Amino acid sequence: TSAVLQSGFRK
Amino acid sequence: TSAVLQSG
Amino acid sequence: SGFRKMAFPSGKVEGCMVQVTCGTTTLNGLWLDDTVYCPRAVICTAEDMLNPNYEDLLIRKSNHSFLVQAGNVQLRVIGHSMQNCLLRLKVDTSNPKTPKYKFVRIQPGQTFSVLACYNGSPSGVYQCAMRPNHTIKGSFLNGSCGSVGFNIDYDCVSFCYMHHMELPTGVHAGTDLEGKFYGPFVDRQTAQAAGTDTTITLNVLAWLYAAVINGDRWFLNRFTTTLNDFNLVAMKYNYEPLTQDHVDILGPLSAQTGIAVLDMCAALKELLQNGMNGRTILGSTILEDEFTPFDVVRQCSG
Amino acid sequence: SGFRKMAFPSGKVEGCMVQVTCGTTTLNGLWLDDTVYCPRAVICTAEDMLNPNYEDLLIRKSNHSFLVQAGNVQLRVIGHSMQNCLLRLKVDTSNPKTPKYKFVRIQPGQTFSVLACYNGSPSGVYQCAMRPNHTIKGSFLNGSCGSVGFNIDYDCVSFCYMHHMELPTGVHAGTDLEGKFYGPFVDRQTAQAAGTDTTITLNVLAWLYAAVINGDRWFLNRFTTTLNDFNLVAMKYNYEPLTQDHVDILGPLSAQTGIAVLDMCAALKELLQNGMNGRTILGSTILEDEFTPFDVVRQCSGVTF
Repeated sequence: TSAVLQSGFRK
Repeated sequence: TSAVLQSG
Repeated sequence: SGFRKMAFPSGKVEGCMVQVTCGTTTLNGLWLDDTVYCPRAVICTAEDMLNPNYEDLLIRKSNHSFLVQAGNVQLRVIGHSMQNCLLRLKVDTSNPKTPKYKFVRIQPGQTFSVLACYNGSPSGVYQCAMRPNHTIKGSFLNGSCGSVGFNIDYDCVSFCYMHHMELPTGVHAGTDLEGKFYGPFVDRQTAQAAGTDTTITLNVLAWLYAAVINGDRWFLNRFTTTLNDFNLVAMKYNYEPLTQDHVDILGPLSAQTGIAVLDMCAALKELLQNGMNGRTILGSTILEDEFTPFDVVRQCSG
Repeated sequence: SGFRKMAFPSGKVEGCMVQVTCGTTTLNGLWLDDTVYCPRAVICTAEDMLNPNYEDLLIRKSNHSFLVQAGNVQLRVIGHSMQNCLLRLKVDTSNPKTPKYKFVRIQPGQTFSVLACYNGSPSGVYQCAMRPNHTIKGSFLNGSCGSVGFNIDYDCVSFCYMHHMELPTGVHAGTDLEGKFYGPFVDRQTAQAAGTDTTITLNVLAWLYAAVINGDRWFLNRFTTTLNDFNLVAMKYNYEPLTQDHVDILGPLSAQTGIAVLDMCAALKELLQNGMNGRTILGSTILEDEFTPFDVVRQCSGVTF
């Protein structure tokens, strides 16, 4: 599988 | 064998 | 994996810790606004501890008798009064670092964070649960008297515990911020011991749900069980009996993951009867019970 | 009188956490003096997270591209530069809560306190160790990017970790406060896998000493062993080979208890081949490997900050 950059979302 | 009120 | 015994950020509590001294006895105190809270034990000398008469001991004290300090600054006490096992000392300065707060009495099974302190200075923070027998398995050295247990809902600190002593069984006893003890214990060095402790069943199921939502699913089975049969088993292994109210609480966690509570009970039952035979559940090798349903929901989504 | 996973009080670090937002990408930032540190991943956009050419994405950004918030207030960025996997956003306001601090690159097996954050706001703090495979078994959800790991010395905060991503192992990878990664990981959404992990032998011994220091010493025996003979049993159980240097790190603990390191190993060797036999050490049934010799000292001596 692939890694995940754990950033967020603001809208 | 007894409770200790842990104050300094 | 991806599951840790998380404590709440202690910053807001740190800014309220102070040192309260009376005679030669010293310990921690909570400084909120213009009041300092501390265990009334501070006014007892070694001998007094065997069977103190707090009314008697307090009336012989004046404000001058209390040495409260914030770091290296003497805080002046302009009033004092006793409330159950706590002492409310009035100080002539308001603590600007005072966070939004509440005094709540938690129920056994609930979890909270402890800010271990010594001489009014922070030493470390850890998460723990209020055991069914009202005691707490803490890492409380002595002089930690006055350290507080708390929860943080948004930016509001809910103080729920104030450490008092260590029981001969090795665990710890304390009160809420109103001075009422959690458990049949008293402010006195005497023979004491909490009732029989039990594993917190509600939490273990929340934990197993945490493993499932986190990918782990090996422990599930096709078996079935009724609420009563599950309890008859659980009681054998010293687990708290599970009520309809506990299963309803596990509702959210049930919806998510799509596993019926009774079926999850069917899995735990098998677990209680067959160890894990080399397997680990969410990194652990034992059924963890210091995670409430709320905790789990918070850590896997919040 | 119970050995829990003590974390450092987190007040000092909480006063350095800020939220950083680039367009619709938001994460956590570390605010020290007039600088904010954060993962460069912030200048990433949703469709460009596989092989983002950072140098290029940064070229089309300006100070106005960054929205740095601390509470309700907005911190005006007046400069930006990249350092390895991190961005150094200069702000016009020096952080009033900056604590005395240092940036230090931690080593495998060592521990630190993590302050898990979301939207620039602190949610929880816990203990973890830098695994031998260079990863960390933590608890981070999306948005945790930017969270930092630290230790404390008297008055100094030693920032040693900034979280970046989660591996398919359910494990995590991050950088030091200089942006250099721990391990062979890169901050892109490609297929990367953690190497096989081993038990931190140094820490297990530290733990055993702690057990002894708290009066729980049934496991001790009358013999001693060699590093060779020990390592031989150790590899069976996947333990980190123990070195002479490790032995010296256990020096203080070994002197406080007066139990030679090789003596403790002989006890551990026996503890591995036989097992606890229903018995428990420090109220535990497993052999703990995430307590450094320092943590043991720290918790048993009630060190304050």
